[PDB]
Amino acid sequence: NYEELFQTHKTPFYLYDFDKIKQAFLNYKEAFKGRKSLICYALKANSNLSILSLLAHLESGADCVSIGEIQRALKAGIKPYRIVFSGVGKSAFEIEQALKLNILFLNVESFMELKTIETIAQSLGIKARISIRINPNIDAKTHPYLSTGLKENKFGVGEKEALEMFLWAKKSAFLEPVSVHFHIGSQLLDLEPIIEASQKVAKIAKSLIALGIDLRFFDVGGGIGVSYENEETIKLYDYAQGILNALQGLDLTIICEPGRSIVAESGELITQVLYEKKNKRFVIVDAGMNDFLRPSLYHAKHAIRVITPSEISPCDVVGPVCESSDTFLKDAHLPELEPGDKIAIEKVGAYGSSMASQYNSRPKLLELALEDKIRVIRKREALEDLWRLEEEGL
Amino acid sequence: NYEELFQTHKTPFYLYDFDKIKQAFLNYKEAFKGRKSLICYALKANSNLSILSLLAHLESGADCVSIGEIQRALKAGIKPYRIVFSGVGKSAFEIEQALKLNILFLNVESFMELKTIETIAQSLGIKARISIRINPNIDAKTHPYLSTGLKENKFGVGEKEALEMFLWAKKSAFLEPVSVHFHIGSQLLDLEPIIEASQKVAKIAKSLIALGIDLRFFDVGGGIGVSYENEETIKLYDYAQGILNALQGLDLTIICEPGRSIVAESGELITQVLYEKKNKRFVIVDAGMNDFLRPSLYHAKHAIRVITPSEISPCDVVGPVCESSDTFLKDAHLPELEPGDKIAIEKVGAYGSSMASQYNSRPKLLELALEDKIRVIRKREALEDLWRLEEEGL
Ligand SMILES: Cc1ncc(COP(=O)(O)O)c(C[NH2+]CCCC[C@H](N)C(=O)O)c1O
Ligand SMILES: Cc1ncc(COP(=O)(O)O)c(C[NH2+]CCCC[C@H](N)C(=O)O)c1O
Repeated sequence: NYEELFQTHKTPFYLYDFDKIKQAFLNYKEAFKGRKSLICYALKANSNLSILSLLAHLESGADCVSIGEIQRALKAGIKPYRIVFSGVGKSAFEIEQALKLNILFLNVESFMELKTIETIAQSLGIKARISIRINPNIDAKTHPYLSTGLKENKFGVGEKEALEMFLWAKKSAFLEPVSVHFHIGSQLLDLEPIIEASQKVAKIAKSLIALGIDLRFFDVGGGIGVSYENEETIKLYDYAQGILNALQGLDLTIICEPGRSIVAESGELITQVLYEKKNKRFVIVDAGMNDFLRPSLYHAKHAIRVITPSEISPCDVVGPVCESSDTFLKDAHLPELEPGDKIAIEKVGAYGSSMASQYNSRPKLLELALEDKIRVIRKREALEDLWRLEEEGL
Repeated sequence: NYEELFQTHKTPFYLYDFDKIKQAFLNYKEAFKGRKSLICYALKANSNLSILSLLAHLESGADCVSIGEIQRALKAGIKPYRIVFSGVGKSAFEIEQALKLNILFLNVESFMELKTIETIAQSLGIKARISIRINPNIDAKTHPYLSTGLKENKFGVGEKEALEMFLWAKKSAFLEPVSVHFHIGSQLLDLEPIIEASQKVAKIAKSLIALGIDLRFFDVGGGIGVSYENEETIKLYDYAQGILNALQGLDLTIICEPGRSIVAESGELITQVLYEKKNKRFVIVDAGMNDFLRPSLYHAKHAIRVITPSEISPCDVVGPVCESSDTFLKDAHLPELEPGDKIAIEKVGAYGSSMASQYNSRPKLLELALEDKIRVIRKREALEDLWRLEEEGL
């Protein structure tokens, strides 16, 4: 169906196959059938208003890390009682705004945050439902930037301090602790660290209840990685089974905060070839690191597939930006290409456009959705949009 | 003067001391007094319309890498005959648009680009002034992402292919080769690799002229680094002296494309403290990697200075974003701080806001200028600006 597409839309652009988002979400809803669970899509992976509306129709929840995300979610149709707010740096304005929006709960990451929420809750005359994120100091075995479960990391808190915080929330007349939460990392290929984390948190949860803390939710976060380089992926059945066994004796609603595993595969970066250059061969395309930062930021490798039917040789697929970090794949192996040919960077649905910038003064890309039925979900940015907010200062 | 500032403006924001931009530019204009030179500020470092207008008043030139940058420069008042367009991925639209704007020249990076420019030039009935970027395969001794002078990199071309391209431009009736160009890297602390590059390119330039190619410009690019961690910096006097000696016998106008060394120091990231968290101590501030990507992308370290007068201990200064890469300084050493205190991240004038994104749905920061006289040079983004272009798809 590519022909009609390239005739009506200029490259480069993000193209999303919506069914895969629906199917991926649905696989999470059924993984936990014999139990009460809540799947909160992590907006950070991709907050496009349209994909959120799709998830909202499937009654998805939302794991937000900012007021901006909470608003996107509400605007897309996600129910406030299915929204959870995490974040080690929530500002008083975000805290206050969250409380007035009646979301499920604020997942606190510091004792000082807990007190800040109490002070605001009290002034608003409401009892804030809150969850406490614990750092189980477990190595998720992943990229350091994507690793968040070690004492080293700024996320959550130790068992000792957690117990102290829960008790404090219990005593407060403006705090209602109702959930325990953890998230050891992202793009995880090993299910063991996850299970080990669930066991440790389940142990403290059992202890928390024995102390009167009335828990109702057990949040495991997200973290399941995708097959970027054809690696084996943690199966949901094995994931859900491991968690249910870790929760023996605890009658709690399980919450999952998957992001990448919901949208990664459904999104592809369609970019056109501009030139071919040569002892090494460089294939210059019109998309750049400003559009897709994963490769440079995490040395990630996404598959590149030629869409235009067409001698194979090694070559670095590079974008137009002035930096050496602006190269999608080193020594990729592709046939000889010519100006205008089209290629697709695979599995860019997560942390693709959500981390894109306008570096080198390049407008944010057009985003298209496929629904059996091509339509635009984000209009391309005009050149003037780049400096719109700088004109009055000129 | 901070008091009035914090009373009228909310953190976090970028604050620019304009004099330092003026002074830094002026130091480049005089480094080459006994010669004809042209200083083309590299927009990529910071394209804010206002700082460009300042430079335009000092009759600065502009080194652009996209049509968006060329337009910013023109709009700020920079003369078209002082604008040079580099880029390994210029699209036909940018090429054509550049030609119609009568800029100084297109600095080509591939033989295929050269032919693309010719085809367009011919259709427009004009003779395109062009420069050819050569890759001298010299190690600038810097961070790999910031290193661009090796055969390994996608920038420029070898001597053999360069000679072939220049001759091709000479024969063409729509191409006028008038300049040689090179840029081995960014944030360079060692002046030797620069000098070695100038010598090699000066040798080929001498050879090019002997073959009838009428050169008028000798472009050395930018690259001079700043003192982020109190290191010694390449002095302009030593830089200009080394270049003049390398150019013995060549009567050519020298062009410099400095970026970082023009605006780095003049810009600071003013951010407020939100919480303090504890065996390690984390200082959570309201600015994040989405606002300043250097630390995560290049493991860069910028100095952090407390602005609020106030026991010193080790601590990681972190932002609010959900990733472990969102930490400004590991084991920094600062006094005990409390919610509301103000700190400034130093030398963020270059590649600061120019690489900023809206990750975690965070609006682009407010940018203020100091001119003896605080005024806004970029209004903060509203929350609705985040999803403005996504509403019609909803
Ligand atoms: C608390 C919390 N919940 C869910 C997630 C999302 O997990 P995932 O998408 O299922 O892995 C997170 C993860 N936060 C950081 C993810 C960084 C990804 C990075 N930009 C990349 O790979 O491009 C979380 O904090
Ligand atoms: C051809 C060309 N001219 C000038 C520069 C600018 O040089 P500088 O600012 O004086 O070093 C460049 C450099 N291009 C890449 C710079 C990447 C910087 C990176 N984002 C960072 O340090 O944050 C050039 O290509």
